[PDB]
Order: sequence, then C-alpha cells, then structure tokens
Amino acid sequence: PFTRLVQNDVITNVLVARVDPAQRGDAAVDIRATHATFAAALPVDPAAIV
Amino acid sequence: AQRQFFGLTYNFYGQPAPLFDLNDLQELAGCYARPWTSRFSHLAISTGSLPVWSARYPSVASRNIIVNTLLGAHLNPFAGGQVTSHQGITWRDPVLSSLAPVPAIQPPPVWAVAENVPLDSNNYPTYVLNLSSMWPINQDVHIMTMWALSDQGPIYHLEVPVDPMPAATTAALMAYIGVPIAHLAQTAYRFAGQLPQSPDSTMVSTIRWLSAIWFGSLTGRLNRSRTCNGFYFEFAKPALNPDQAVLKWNDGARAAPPAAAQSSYMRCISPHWQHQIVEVAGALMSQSVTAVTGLPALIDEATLPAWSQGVANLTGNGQGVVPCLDYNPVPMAAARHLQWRQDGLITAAQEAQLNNDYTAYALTIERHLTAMLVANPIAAGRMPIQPFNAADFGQAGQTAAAVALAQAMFV
Amino acid sequence: AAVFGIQLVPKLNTSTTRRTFLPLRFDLLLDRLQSTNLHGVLYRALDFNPVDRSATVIQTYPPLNAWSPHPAFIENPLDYRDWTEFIHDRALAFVGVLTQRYPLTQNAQRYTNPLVLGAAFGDFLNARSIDIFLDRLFYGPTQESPITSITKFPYQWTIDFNVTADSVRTPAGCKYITLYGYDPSRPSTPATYGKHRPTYATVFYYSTLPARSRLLANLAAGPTVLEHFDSPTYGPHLLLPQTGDVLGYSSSLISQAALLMVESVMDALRDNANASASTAVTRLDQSYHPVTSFDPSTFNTLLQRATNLALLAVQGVQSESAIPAIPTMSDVRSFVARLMAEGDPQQWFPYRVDQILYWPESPFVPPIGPFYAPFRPVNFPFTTGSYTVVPDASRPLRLLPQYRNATITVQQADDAYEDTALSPLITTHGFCV
Amino acid sequence: HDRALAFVGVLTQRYPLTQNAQRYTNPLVLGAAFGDFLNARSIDIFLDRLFYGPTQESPITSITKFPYQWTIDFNVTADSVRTPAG
Amino acid sequence: AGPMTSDPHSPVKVFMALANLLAQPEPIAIGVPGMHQTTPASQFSHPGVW
Amino acid sequence: AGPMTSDPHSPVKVFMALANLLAQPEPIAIGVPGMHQTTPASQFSHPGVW
Amino acid sequence: PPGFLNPQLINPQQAPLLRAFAEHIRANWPQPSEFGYGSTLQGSANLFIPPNRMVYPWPNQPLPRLTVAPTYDSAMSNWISTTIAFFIRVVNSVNMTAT
Repeated sequence: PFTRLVQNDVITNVLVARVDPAQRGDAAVDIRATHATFAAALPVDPAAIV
Repeated sequence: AQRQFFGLTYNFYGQPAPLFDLNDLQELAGCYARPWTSRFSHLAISTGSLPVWSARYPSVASRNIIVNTLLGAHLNPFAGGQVTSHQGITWRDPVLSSLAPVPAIQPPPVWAVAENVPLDSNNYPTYVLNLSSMWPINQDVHIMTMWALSDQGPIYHLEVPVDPMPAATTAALMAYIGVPIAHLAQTAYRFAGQLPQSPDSTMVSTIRWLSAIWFGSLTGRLNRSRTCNGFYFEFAKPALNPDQAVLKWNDGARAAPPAAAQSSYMRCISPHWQHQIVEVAGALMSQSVTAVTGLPALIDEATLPAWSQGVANLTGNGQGVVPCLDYNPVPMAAARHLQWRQDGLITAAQEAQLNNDYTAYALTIERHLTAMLVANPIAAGRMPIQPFNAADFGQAGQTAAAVALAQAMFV
Repeated sequence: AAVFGIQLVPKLNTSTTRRTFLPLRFDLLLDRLQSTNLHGVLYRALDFNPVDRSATVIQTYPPLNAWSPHPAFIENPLDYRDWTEFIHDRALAFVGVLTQRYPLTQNAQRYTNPLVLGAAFGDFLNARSIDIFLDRLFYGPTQESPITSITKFPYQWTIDFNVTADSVRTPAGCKYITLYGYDPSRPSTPATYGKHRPTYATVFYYSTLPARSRLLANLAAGPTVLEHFDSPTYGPHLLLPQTGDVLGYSSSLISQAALLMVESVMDALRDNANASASTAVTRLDQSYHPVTSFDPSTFNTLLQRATNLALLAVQGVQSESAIPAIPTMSDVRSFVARLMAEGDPQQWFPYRVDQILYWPESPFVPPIGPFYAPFRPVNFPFTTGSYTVVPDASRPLRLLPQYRNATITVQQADDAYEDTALSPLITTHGFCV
Repeated sequence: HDRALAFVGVLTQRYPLTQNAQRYTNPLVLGAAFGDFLNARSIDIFLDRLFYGPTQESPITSITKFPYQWTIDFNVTADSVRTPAG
Repeated sequence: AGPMTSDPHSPVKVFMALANLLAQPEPIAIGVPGMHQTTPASQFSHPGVW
Repeated sequence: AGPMTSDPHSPVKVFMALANLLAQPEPIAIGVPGMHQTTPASQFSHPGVW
Repeated sequence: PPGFLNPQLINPQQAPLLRAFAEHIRANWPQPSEFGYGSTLQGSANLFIPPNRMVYPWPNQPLPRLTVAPTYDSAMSNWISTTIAFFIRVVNSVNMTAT
C-alpha cells in the first residue's frame, strides 16, 4: 500500500520467510529476525522528471 | 457477489462426539494445505477406477461425509465469533487458511462440543472484511449444510425460467457435449469455489440449466425424442453399469417452456445415493448454484428429520416456503423406462428387461452397503457411511410427485 | 456511563417518526433561484461581521451544495462582497438557460431530479457546458427513483459524472466555502471538517444490494468507506473519503475519514439532545458506519474510538454537556481531546460489518431495511427519558450534606483525603474588621 | 499568547493531565525547556525529566542523576549544573 | 482581416482563435461534446458548434 | 565469540566494547574511580573494575 | 522534524516561509487511489493487495469517452500551480530583496 505522510504507517521493510519460525521456536521474536528482507533502490533524476 | 451465508452443523446419531478419526483429518485435510476445494480431488469418472470398494472410505460418498463431520468441529467462529481448538488442532490464522496443532505458549480456548449448530456469517466480521480471500469457505459451508439438513440423500434445488436459454449458455453447452457428468460437476464446483462471482454471470445460468436438464432426463421426460433446446442426457446400460451419464445434443423435437416458472427442492429418499456417483455429482453440481446465489426460499419442514424442524434462515412452514420432493432410484428407473416406451424409443419387451436389470443392479448396491455398515459400526467413533435401516431401501417416497414435476417442467 | 473521555447521562431520548422525501417541483426551483436575496435561501454566512460587510465561511444549501469549485477558484478566493455579486449573477443566468428550454407554463408540474440538477448547476458556474444534463432534468417519482431514472443511460456522461447499469459516481459537493481571509488557526473560526476542499471525498449511488456488493469489492484496497444506513438522502450511496488529513483540528491525530465520523457523531448527539415526540425528522441515526478496512479488535486510533461510540449513540444517548449548533475549531478540539483520553471502550454492543444492533427498549424505531436488528445487552444501565440542560453559574456553588447509611473508618477517610487534597495551598485573608 | 498555547499542547500531548496533575515540576528543567522552546530549539531531552519527588530529593539532585552535557546550554556534572542566567 | 472574407463562419473562427490562447486563465463553455477550448479554431466550421 | 573464550572477564569486556562505541549517544556514569566510558574495553581485566 | 508533523509549532513571525511550505506540502501532496486489472475468472497473484486490484500513487479516473484535451483540474496540475505560486512568494520575500 501507498502510505501518505502518516508517520506510523511508513512501511520500513518487506519480508519473506523460507521456513516456519514456529518450528525454530522463534514464535515471539521480532519479525525482522525471522524473515528475509528486500533491498533495492533506484536513483532517478529530478530534472528529467520535471 | 454475495456477502452473507447461513449454515448448520451435522447431527450426532446418538454418539457423544463428532465422528471422525485423527487419521481421517491427517489424511483428508492434512499437509498444512488448504482444504477448501478438495471435494473433487478424490473423485474420478467411474467407480471402477476408485478405491471405494474396501478398507477405509468404502463408499462413494464416504470421503465427503467425513469432510462435513470434520468441519463441524471447527466452524465455531461463525457460531461464537471465536476460533477454538479441538483435540489439540486449530486454524493457523484468523483467515482460516489451514489447520495445525495448537501452539504451546498461547493456546486458543477449547471448543465445547455440540451438534446441529446454526451458523451466521455476521458473527465473524473479519470474514466479510477479507471476503476476496475467504470466499471458498462460502461454498463448502453451504454444501455441508445442504447435506446435514437431511438423512439419506442430500438436498438440492431445481428451477426453470419461462424464457429460452441465452446464447451464451447455448454456446457453452455446445462445447461440453461429450463430457461425462462427473467431469461437469468438477467444473461447476471449481467455478464457484475459488473467487467471488455475481449471480448475474453466464456460468451461473449455465449450471442452473444443467441441473434442470439432468433431472428432466433422469425422470425420462427428456429423451432423444424430446429435448430441451436440443440438449439431453444419455444413461448407460443397466446391463453393465447404469451409474454413468453423458451430455448429448440432437435433432429431437424441442420441449416447450412451462406456463409459469417452476422450482423445487430435491433429495434421494433411499440409501443408494451413498454409493452412486450420478447422485453425488448431480447434487454437488446443483448445490453449487445455490452456493453462489443463496437459497431462493425457505425449505419446507414437512418431510425432514427432527433436528431440521424450524432451522432459522433455512427451514420454514409459512407462506414463502418451497416444497421439497424426494424419490427412490428404482421406481424412478421404472418411470423412466415407461416414458421411453410411450415415446416409442423401446418396446414393451425391452422395458420389462430393463426393469429386471436395474433392479438386479440396485440389489448389489444395497447388498454392498448393508454389509459395509456392520463392518463400520457408528459406535466405533467415525462415520464412513450414514446409518440406515433395511426397510429404507424399499421406500417409494414422493417419486410420483417428482415425475409429475418434470411433466410440468418440460411441457 | 462514560466512554473514554466522554460523559453520558443515564436517560435516552430520540424522535419517533421519519419525514418522507419529496422532490422539488420545477416552478418552486425557479422561485428559489429568483429570490431577490439568496442569503439564507441558497447559502448562509456563519461568520458575518456587521461592523464590516464581510464574512469568511459560508454554508451552502441543496441546489448549490453539490458544487465542486475548479481549483483556480480555490487557490485565489474572493471576498464576501464579490461573492454575493458573483452568485446573484450566476443564479439569474442559470435561470435563463433553464427557461430558454422547457417553457414554464408547460413544465411547472414536473419534478426535477435532484442528482441531475446538482451536477448540472455545479458544472454551470464552473464555466462548463451542461447541455447533456438538460435532456434529463425531470423524472416521474411515482414510477422510479432519482437513481434508477439515471441508470437508463449507462455510460460516462461527462468526465465527472459516470453512470453504470446500476450505479452513479460523482465527486461530493462542498458543503462549506471559505472566502478571502480564512484562517483555521484562529480558534474561534467555525469548523468545516475539511469539506471546503473541492475533492475531499467521492460518492457512489447504487440502486440495489448486489450493486452495493460489487462496488465494495473494488474499493476494498483503499481508505475506509463510510455509509449511512438510516436515510441516505437522495438514495442509497457509499462515499469514499480522501486518503489525506486536515490541518489544525488536533495534534495531527486525524485522517479525513475520522473527521467525517467524529462530526457525524456530534450531530447524532445534538439531535438526541433536542429531539421531541411532536416533530418528525429526516433521519433518526445521523452516524456514519465504516464498511471497509477496519479493525473491530482495537481502540487505539480515533476512527476506531469514534465508531465504538457511534454504535452506542444510535441507541439514543445524550452527552452531559450541550454541544454548539455551529461548532468552532476550539469546540471540535475539545471533543477530539476527550475522545482520545485514556479510558475503557464501551462493549455493550459489538461492531458488525454491515448490520447495526439496537436495544428493543430504546426509543429508536428501525426502518424497513435489513441493516438493523434488535439485541439484548446483559447489564444495560440506561432508561428512556428526556433531560434538559441548565445554564452555567457565575458563582461557586454551596451544598448541604445529606448522608446514606454507609460509613467508612477514619484511616480509609484519611488516606483517601491525603492523595486527593491540595495539601499545601495559597489563600487570601480578606478583611476581618 | 501563540507560544504559550503551543507549549501547552506539547506538554499535554505527552503526560495526559488526568494521570499527572499531582506531580511536581522541576523548576530548573521547566525553565530550560520553555526557554529553548520559544528559541525554536527542540526540547525532547527535557520532557523525560520534567517531574521530581520533592520528599525524596531537591530539584538539583534530581538532575545530577544524569551527569553529562544534556545540551549546548545545559551542562550537568555529578554535583553541579551550569546554564546561562535568564 | 475577418470581415473581408465571405465565409459565414469567419466570426466564430476569429473568436475561437483568441479563445485558444486564453484557455488557461479564462475558461468558457463549448456546447457540443468532444470539443474543447484548445481545439484548433479552424475546425469550427459548422453552425451547430457555435 | 564471547562465551567461547575462557577468560572470566570476557562478559565485562564484551559489555564495555559496546559502551565505548555509544559514549556520545548514550553516556552513562561508570561508578569506578579511575575508569571512563572511553577507557579501552580490552583493559577491563580485573574484578573490582566491573 | 516535529514542525513538519504539526505546522502549528512553527511560529509565523519567526519562520514565515517554512510554515507556509509545510502547510503547502501537507495540503497538496497527491492522494493514492486504486483500480482493478486482469480477470477474476483467471485469479490473481496479488499477495497483500486484494486480488485483481492495483494501487496507484495519484488519483485516477476511468478512460475518457471522446477526444482528449489538456486540462487544469488534475491533481498533478494543481500540485504544479501551487508549487510555482509558493516559490514566486519566496522570490519576493525580504531575504531576496536585500541582495
């Protein structure tokens, strides 16, 4: 979802997990500690956009 | 789409607990997979190819029956608004995606056992809020309810409009000509199962017509001589295996539309349905339509088991009530054969022969089932086949009324 | 009898009969537009300063409140004196067009479709052609609804007016207009709940329930959708608020949807506070109701809390203190602040997605639709009855003790005192002699 | 009048009144925080330590619990506090 | 050079010509759908589109 | 790699190592006369300087 | 910055432009919207979004009927105009005039 100026709703991470954390006993852990993270960014140029 | 449904859990036949084994659950709904469209994964074109003749699940209907009983232990959110656990197993998530053993840290409350529990969608708001993903539950719950409401055969609904078929249905049916009924039933189940649809959709009307045509041919009113817009079903020889039918299209004279719109509810009154694929497929196909469009009207309580009397949103005895008819296959077969002779398709000598063959065929089914019941007494804790008494095979039911309806349905 | 920071009296009160809708006759429409003065007829100034000849906030009325100004107007507002001149010009011109077609003597009896009229008028003063609408200005109320009369032409009429076989989509009109010199920061300015912005929301009228289902399926991914169940003005319709927020109303505790709820709740409270048996009203339940993207399980955001109160307000509850007829920014701020205070949420009536529960003992009377159903809370403390409000006092009050049969030991009395007393205190002597 | 009202809103966004009316404000912290506020400088560091229990310590000793340079104009050691005179 | 021509549509064409340049600051209504204030003025060659 | 070693002071050394890096953002009072939060962590090699 | 979360903290007499800039941004930043795609008959591969739906940073409309033309009431056009208007105000501010 596209959030807009809502500080508490800013999406910091998109996550994916290959294994069931319940088996590892990670049921109560921070989600970031249990799921992989995507990290990709593209540096566009304002001048072309304008 | 359709934002609401109502349901009813199964009845315990005097037994204290829902009748299914942990192995049945682990077998029929395990693997952490989604159980919401599996009703056809264990069906095929004919009994000859299926392991319905021995061991566990020794009947055509056995697996689906067990499925219905299984759900009755886990549909609490639509009854009390809360997910619960039963014998250490519960849903993985509020979306009810799949089942799993309970966690050790914060178990959900244990379900208090009960039977014939009425169900409302509104009791569980998250369902509507996630309707797009939780849609398949609607179909299965409806199917379970349609079976739970009746002893012997499940209940399904029929209707025929005063208008001719639209072209879309005509084109669609012209592509399903040579298909056996079992494959057709799968598509109908597959269609309504996996994503929300509006009742004003071509497939919905298409399947609606199919159920009508199937019944009309089942009663023998629709034949090579007389057809609905050219379509009709053909049944296999009783001398080999009558439990099979396929679609056909023909030059025959087209039946005229009824004077007024006709509709009713149906069920098989005799235990033969439990081991007869055409009945199971026909019911499931017809029930699929009601799943997407909801119940047109309350079902008449007059001829239903005790627990079905006056179920809210399902059964009634008032003015806005549609009667439900029932039949026995053997008298039905005799009527179908008689209609064939009157239409001139066969001679009197053949009609007598056909009755002898079908009766002999049905006898084996009865003989197989009755022996199977004592092999699986319901006191064992699981119900692979619905209980019955020996006299249940002899009931004529409302068969005479049934053929009369087809008489009025395809004039 | 308290919800979070809101205080409620134990008596229930609400009106008992609904006024039926009637469409506007063609002649009557011309009379309103031809009124020698349109203030108080087509619009009203909530802010007029008689010392000058100026106001800053205007409230609009049905023929006009459907307008959505083009942005060039918004970014450069005019003053009050220009406004009154501008309207009187446009009103007369619009009359001329309406009368150049459809001569009066042959059309006075016909009923105008309010939806078409609103859209047509709104485009006109937006300097946009309106010919497409004029063909369908009238409808026969005995034969169809203002909605179904339109769905005879299921296609995109214009870029801001799109109608399908079952539904119509159009931007919601601006109920308030801010003139030159508007300033939300001034606490005494009248509140507008952001409705002055041209595109604060969008409405979807629908003719039948399956259409309603179809619309909701499309909107499920966006912001929260709101709806009235009781009496949806011209017809059943959803509305989709703008996904942003509005400035000045709180410490940024607000999104647009919450604002619509909270002001709707206030109106519901105000009506309960002054409803009477002898007076019919257009609607018993003024509250909105969320139908998408909502959590019934949590109460840590304004939208949740407002909904939780609204479910109770429909029963006919009243606030312990009166709320202004024309609230200012300060008034709204006080209301929101109380609503966000720490406290328990009421749980007499559970939220349900598209059905509302009512107490049979409540004075409320359900309409014919399926959206309402009776319900029995186990320990409801309220009773039916009216309650009047007393003006404030200019003097500290004095009371005379009167006792129950209960009594308390000294130690409990002391420790209860020592943590509630202003133990060190500043005083004045006054004069003895 | 503008700054006073704004300062109140900050003080009430944290520490809701009904749970904190009885607490005593540290005058030193209050003075420093308010002074920075209308100097358009952030004050978050101060808000954590606005109150103190007068029966248990002095407004000074309540601060010396955190002996480090709080901000460029408010420096506190283990025994003393330095700040410009208002 | 407007009146010198014999085209009956000369006046409206002349009018629309300026209207194109002022489409941004000064908007006006165009009767027939499918035509906008930025439409090339030379296309207004029909009595029904004045 | 802390618990793998046999040095009894290893836990304290691990703790101080982070404390050194956080001297600016999270200053604290190390109640040991003669030591500071910026003392090299590896030197905390005795009881009584804990 | 706290002021960016609540422009009222910024005193007008101390930072006129910045307060105006914050208000401009909070008021005119576009509104995300939504539309559908694909066919429900075929299903969809959406994970978080409801199936056969797509989110969109700007407001959106159905496809127009007759010929297109430049317009001036779109969200982006409004964003452009207000932005330009603000900077023009900046250029005329006292800070520029002195230099």
